[PDB]
Order: sequence, then structure tokens, then C-alpha cells
Amino acid sequence: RKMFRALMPALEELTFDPSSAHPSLVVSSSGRRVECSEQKAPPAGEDPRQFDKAVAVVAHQQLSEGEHYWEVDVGDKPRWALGVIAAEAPRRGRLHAVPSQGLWLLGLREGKILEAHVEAKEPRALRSPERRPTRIGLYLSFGDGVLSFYDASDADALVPLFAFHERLPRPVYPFFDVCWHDKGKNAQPLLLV
Repeated sequence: RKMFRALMPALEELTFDPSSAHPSLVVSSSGRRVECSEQKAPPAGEDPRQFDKAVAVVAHQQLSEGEHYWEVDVGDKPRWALGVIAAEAPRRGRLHAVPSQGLWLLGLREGKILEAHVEAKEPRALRSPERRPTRIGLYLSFGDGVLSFYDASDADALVPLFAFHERLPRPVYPFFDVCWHDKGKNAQPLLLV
């Protein structure tokens, strides 16, 4: 676990793109914090760059080649999804979280079920396994065609959770789904480290 941590490249400098965010979301802290603003959900704009059904947002930064690593603090947020979305993938309407349609995601449900959104009709449940992760690390390598996820809760260690190995298309955008607030039960923010 100590090796993984050191083998990772410098932390990617990312910022949430406000123009792509679902209308219920608000971006703050110099683009490093995003959460649902429970006031009066306004209608989505006419720009296809903005998610209108998925309560998500992408980073300003597009990735096309090389290796990249970034971390996201999720804390005790019970429901979220993280990964990347292909630049050519649709962002409007109900989205289908499968690689074939441009989404490569790892998500959490009920605050305890970690699942990989593999090419299938049902996500693959993974092992927590010991303690609820509070920070997720994402490693993207175009040369190796992989997107891997790690439990990055421990400052000096990384525990593998899952990895997509099929060749990845380019470019892609780091993707973050905050999900519906679930009657105030899932109001926690997603934060870029």
C-alpha cells in the first residue's frame, strides 16, 4: 500500500466547471467544492454541455494522453459516483452508466455499497472492505488504457478498489456525480483535494 502511494504522479490540478453543472448544484471554494443547493431548482440551460438529469459536473480540464492522478474527498456522503466521461458522450437526459456509452464510474449507495459500473445490466458490488473510505484516488493512464480507483483515506497509503482495463477513448473529463439529496440525507459535498 505504501508503494502505490509513492508510484502515483503529482496530484492533478482540477476545478469543477460551473457551466457543466446540473442546475441544482453550486460550485465554490475556487472550484474545489460542489454540492446541491436546496433552494429553488432552476431549469437547465440549452447548452448540451450542462447535465440536466444527472446531478453531475465535470472538471474544466480535459485529459487526452499521459498519466494522471487526482483525489476526491467524499467523507460520510452516502451516495456518489466518480470517474470520467468521454468528451463525445451525451450529458443530456437520463444517462446510462456503462463504458460503452462513455461513462467509467465507481459509486457508492446507501453509504455502504461500493459498486463498479461495469458493462452489464447490474453494477458489480465490491468489498468496502474494512472501513468506509473518506477519500477516493483516481489514476488514469492512456498509454496503459486503464482507470483505477483507490481508497486514499490514509495519507501515506493507497488501497486498490477497482480498475477498468479496456482501452480508453480520448479525450475524457473527470466526472463527479453528487446525486439527488435524498430528502436531505445526501446533502454532503464532493471536494477536490
